[PDB]
Amino acid sequence: RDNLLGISWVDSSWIPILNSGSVLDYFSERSNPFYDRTCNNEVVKMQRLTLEHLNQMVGIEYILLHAQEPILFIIRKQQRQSPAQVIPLADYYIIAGVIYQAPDLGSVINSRVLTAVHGIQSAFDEAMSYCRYHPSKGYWWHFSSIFQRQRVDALLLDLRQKFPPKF
Amino acid sequence: SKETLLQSYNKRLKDDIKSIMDNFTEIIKTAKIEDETQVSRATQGEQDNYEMHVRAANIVRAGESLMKLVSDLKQFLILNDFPSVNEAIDQ
Amino acid sequence: REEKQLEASLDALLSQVADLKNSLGSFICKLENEYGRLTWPSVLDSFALLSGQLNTLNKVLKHEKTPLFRNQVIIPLVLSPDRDEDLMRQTEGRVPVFSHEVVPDHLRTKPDPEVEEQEKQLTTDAARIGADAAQKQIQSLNKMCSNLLEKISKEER
Amino acid sequence: LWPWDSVRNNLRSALTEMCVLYDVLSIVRDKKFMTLDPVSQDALPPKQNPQTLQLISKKKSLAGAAQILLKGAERLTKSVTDFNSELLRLRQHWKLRKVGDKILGDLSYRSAGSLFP
Repeated sequence: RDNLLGISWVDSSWIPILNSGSVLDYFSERSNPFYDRTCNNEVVKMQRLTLEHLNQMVGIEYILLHAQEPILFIIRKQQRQSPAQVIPLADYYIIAGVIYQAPDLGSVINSRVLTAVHGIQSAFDEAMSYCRYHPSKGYWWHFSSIFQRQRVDALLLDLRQKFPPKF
Repeated sequence: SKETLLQSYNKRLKDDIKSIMDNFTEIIKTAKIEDETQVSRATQGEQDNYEMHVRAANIVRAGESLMKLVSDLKQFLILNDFPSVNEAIDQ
Repeated sequence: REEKQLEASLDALLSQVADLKNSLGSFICKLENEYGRLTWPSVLDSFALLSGQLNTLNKVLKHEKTPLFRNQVIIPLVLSPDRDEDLMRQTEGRVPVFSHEVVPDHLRTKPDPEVEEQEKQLTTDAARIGADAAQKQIQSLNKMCSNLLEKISKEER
Repeated sequence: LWPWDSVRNNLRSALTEMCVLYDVLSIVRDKKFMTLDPVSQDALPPKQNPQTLQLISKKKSLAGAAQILLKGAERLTKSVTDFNSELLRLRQHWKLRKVGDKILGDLSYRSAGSLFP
């Protein structure tokens, strides 16, 4: 509930059944932590007439928006203050029968920058220990020709020019 | 020449002084405690701890640079000081 | 109208993002290719640039004068079970077959547990004396902080 | 590179995660493969934790700050209580100059009259 976005709720009993209505059925089987029990969708569902009663009585009802065939299926709330007035609260989508609350673009930024800042701070605090400074030595970590080659060189050249390598 | 070296010493001194003063002013800039908004509390807390750590490191580096400048001035004056050299010679 | 400024802010933030990513990659490659004689000055300098500019730029390009990013509903269109050139040139040599392992890798939100324990001890440190000293100490420290900065800035004239 | 590989781990790992961050943002500039849609939401506060915790930024990280400032200060106060002293006695007897960046002296009786080259 506090961090329900990371929780994954699965149930292999209803995996073989997967169609347009089976998404709503699997989401609303019983006692789903993601699916509120006191929702108004129940009131429409148990008796009959699952067509229009969502917009009639006051409540937050569940309707699909985008449905791609194999796995992904999106579930949308509408809080019904008045008919033809759509306001959503939370976002849901299932992938391979695994329900997920769709995060915002803000809290994911929060989590990634938290991880990045923690990693960089850890690396910096670990790197602090290696340097030692002294005003005389500086910084550190814990862990000739006698000008006669202007002749001997010539002799060598006279030697090389007269004795080529034999390889 | 000699004007370039001395003006380089002046540049180093003024740069380090303004750097340490600016660093302390920015430390007090982030020192105002206020109310948050869309900033993800733990993230900026950790990275402001990080910033004050690196700024304290900058302060230490500034002190070490001043020490190096003092040593260089000490070397310079003794070597080229005509008056000091003469006194030793006459004694 | 919100969408236009959303897109402009988007492009600004991704520009600073690309800057930060080049900063990190250049720092790593410089560390490796230049493990000659490396020193504590240059690494404290690298960290400062990484901290000061990238941090402060992105932080002010987020929390002022913006359409609000914590709105957006995140809802991809399909699953792409195959290797699209879209990915390889959109992302410069990454993004393997988009699948049920990288749907959550993309859309993960739960952080590491160490900061969760930190939040537990935040509840703990809130369990101490409060509701009379929180606001009181904000008042006091705010006032004397401001007095300090005033005094130090005042005398450079 | 046996030393600094642990920092290398922390930084390449942070690099891969921020690569994943540039990845999610690369799909954030996208209206193909994924659509954007804004609707707002709410988050009630538990406390005035920005300030409170900022005060801990002073406690914790200004304690780290003051610690490192006092640690530099104790290192230096120890350090101050030898090269530049010896240069005095040498310059007091012999004859020295600085050219380029090294320090050079003379032996010859040359300022005193000789012309032996």
